[PDB]
Amino acid sequence: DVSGTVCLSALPPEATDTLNLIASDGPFPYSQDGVVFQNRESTLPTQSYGYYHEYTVITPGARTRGTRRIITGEATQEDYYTGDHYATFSLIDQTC
Repeated sequence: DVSGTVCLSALPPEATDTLNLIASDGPFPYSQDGVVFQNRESTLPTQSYGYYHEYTVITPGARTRGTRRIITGEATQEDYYTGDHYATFSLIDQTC
């Protein structure tokens, strides 16, 4: 299940950075960035393998990738933000 929508401006500034890197198709800071997201738990809508990809949303001070990510969907303007390590997701609205 998706936890509604959220304006880009209401997410950490790093979320905006990640989306800009995605728009330029990288380069990305972490190797895991750009790999396929399997949606193994079916938290997001059911789609074929490869429809989703995951990208890191840097957490200030973290030595690791942290718990924040943006999952892209192949559809136009389809992006999901998770701040709790894939537990919940919110559709990102880049228009606000």
